[PDB]
Amino acid sequence: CKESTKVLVKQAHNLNLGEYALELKSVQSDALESLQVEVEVQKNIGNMKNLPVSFSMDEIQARKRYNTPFENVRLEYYLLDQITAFDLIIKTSFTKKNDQGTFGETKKVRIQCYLQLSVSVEDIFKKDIFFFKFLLNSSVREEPVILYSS
Amino acid sequence: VQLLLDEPKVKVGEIINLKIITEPTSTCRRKQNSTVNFLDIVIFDSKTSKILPRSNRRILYNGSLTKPISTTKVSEINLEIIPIEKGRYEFSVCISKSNNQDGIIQFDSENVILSVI
Repeated sequence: CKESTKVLVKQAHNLNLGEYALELKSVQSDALESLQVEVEVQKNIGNMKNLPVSFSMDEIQARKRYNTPFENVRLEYYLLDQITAFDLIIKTSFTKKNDQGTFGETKKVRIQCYLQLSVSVEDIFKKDIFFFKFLLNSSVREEPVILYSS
Repeated sequence: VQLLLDEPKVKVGEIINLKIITEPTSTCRRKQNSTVNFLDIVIFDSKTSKILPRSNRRILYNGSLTKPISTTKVSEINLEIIPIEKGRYEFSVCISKSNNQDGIIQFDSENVILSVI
C-alpha cells in the first residue's frame, strides 16, 4: 500500500486525440431538450451506456425515469423531459473493444441545456396587408449571443 | 455625415434601404482608443416628440439601430425602413462613443425627411 493520502501529484494521463472514443453534445434542436453522441471509430465498435448520474433525477426520461443505454448507436436524440432544473450530469461509458483488448471509458459530462435566444412576437394587421414584428432576447443575463440569420 | 436615400415619396407597403455615409475626421487624433464608435438612429415625427424603440404601427426596421462605425475610413451602414401607415417622417443620428449614459458626444443635424402616402 502506497498510503499516499496527500503530498504528491495524483493523476498523470492525458485525453489525447488520434484514438477511437465517444463524444456527446447538443445542437440544432427546436425547443425540446435532447443530446447527440458521436462515434468516430471503425470495424464494429460495441455497445455503450448513457446513465443518469444526477442526485434527484431532474433530467428525467419520458414515462419511467430511465437511463436507456444504447447498443451499436452512434448518433441519436435522447428526447428527455425537465423536472425543474437548469443543470445536470451524465456519466457515459462505452465498451470500445477494437481487437483483443477490452477497451472501455467513463466520462462524467455536465451538460446544462437551457435555451438562449428567447423570442417573443407581435403582429399588426391592416386592411388586406399584414406584418409581424419579432422581439429577440437572450434568456441568460450578460452572456452574449451573436446572430446571423433569421 | 450625409444621408443617402432611395425615395422620399414611398407608399405604405414597401421596403426601403436607408444609407447613412459617415466621414471620420482629421480631429479624431485626440483619442484613437475606441476605434469602434456607436451611433444611433432616431426617428422624429416632423412635429416633435420622437417615436420609441417599439415603433408600433409607425416604422419597422431590422435589428438594433446602434450599428457601429470605425474611426478609420468612410464606413457605411443600413436599415430597412419598412413603412406602415404614416406621413412626413424624419431621420437623424447621434454619436455615443460607448454604450453607457453620458457617452454621447455630438448630435448631428442632417435631418432627411421623407413622406408616406
